[PDB]
Amino acid sequence: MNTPKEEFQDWPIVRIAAHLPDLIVYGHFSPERPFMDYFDGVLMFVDISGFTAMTEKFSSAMYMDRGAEQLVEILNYHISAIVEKVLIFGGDILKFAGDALLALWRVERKQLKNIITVVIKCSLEIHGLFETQEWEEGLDIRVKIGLAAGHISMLVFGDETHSHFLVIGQAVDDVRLAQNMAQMNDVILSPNCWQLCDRSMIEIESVPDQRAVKVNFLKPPPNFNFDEFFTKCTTFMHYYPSGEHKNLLRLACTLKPDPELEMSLQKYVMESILKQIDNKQLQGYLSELRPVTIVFVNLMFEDQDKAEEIGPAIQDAYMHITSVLKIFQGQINKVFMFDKGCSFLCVFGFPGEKVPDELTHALECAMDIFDFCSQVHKIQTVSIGVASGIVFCGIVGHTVRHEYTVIGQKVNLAARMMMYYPGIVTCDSVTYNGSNLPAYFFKELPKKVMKGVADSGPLYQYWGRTEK
Ligand SMILES: COc1cccc(C(=O)c2nonc2N)c1
Repeated sequence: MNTPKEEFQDWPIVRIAAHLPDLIVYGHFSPERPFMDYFDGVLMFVDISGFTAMTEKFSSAMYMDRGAEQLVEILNYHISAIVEKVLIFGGDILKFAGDALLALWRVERKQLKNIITVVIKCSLEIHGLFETQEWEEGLDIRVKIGLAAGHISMLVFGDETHSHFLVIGQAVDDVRLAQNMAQMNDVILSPNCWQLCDRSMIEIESVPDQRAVKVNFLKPPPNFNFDEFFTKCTTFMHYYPSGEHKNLLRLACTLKPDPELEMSLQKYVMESILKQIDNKQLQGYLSELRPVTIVFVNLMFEDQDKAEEIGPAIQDAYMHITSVLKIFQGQINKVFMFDKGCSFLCVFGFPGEKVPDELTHALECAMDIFDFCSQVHKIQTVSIGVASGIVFCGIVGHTVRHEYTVIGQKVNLAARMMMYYPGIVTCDSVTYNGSNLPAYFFKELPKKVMKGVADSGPLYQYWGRTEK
């Protein structure tokens, strides 16, 4: 008999798995919401703000009507190469945002030392991709890498139809802190990472007024062979593609249909993405430069360093946020958590869900969320930034590992507003002027110099309907 080869690998469940890390795809969790788990690992945070700051050049008349299509293509060309490096070095890409990606090497405590060496090597090869790279006089095509290691907590929250996850705790805080100390082409180790690493492998230098360190060189011992060392390390990597599947970037490419598993995985993915995965919408429909309103919610916790406390609080906030967003087809695009603020990137006017009075509604929703979350047990401070304008939307990453992402000056502004004006609902000039609302509903704010924002315009507090 004949033996036709090639297993079919293009099932809906595989296409869904592209939008999720192995932490979720291979997770098998209890139904309780919230769900918490605890483990150890090495984290890599790759600052990609250098080439995602491109959103400005692609809004120009020079791109004719194809700014969004050109932007997604060039971003994915560069980001795909970073993803391949992380995946071949055995990492799990957790999440993408406009300005970063976060990757995880989950391992037993005894193996943290050797895995740090692997992740340092990966980081240096990432930098190597961008050595002679630019556009239109501008080698702003470089990255900044922060590494951390130690205890990691995972939180899964949601309802019967939607799920979200976060990694939290000190190593998570550390990796953000490490990456914001980095200059272009740097690899910064968190203080705990430096304490746990194989110091014989690396030459470091001090970071002024910091216990975190900069990797100058990976200079291994005389008898060292990285390839043999990496093969030993794969003993500890549960899902490293191997044997018959050594040619694949992810074991998740081999997932077979399983309705119970697919029911669980689909809850993490937006319905319009599922429509495209089901071949019920054109594959290019979601790449667009689209007017939206960003509602960026930040929740700060009473006891920030307690996972068992913050998980229920985030679940409670989430149940309210989701009910409020449903009323106006608002969507949670991302949830992120670092300086023990949990932040929800909410979007009004995504593709196929654009309501007319987007501005008035975004403000009313912001105030509703603000009032409710302010009364949630263990939530110390709620802060909400509201900004409106043209943003890039699209699926960003590699064919085998990608996520729908929103990128733009208005996303960065709403993020900055919630941090620089804590404890209140703020909005930009577009929102204020557009809203069908009387001027005494607002308070014109002092101008603050905010990181990455230049010419923010006048900013306002949404005070609400009454003096109170
Ligand atoms: C702000 O840019 C990012 C990019 C990738 C991940 C995060 C995150 O904060 C987390 N992702 O999962 N848990 C988190 N915490 C943030």
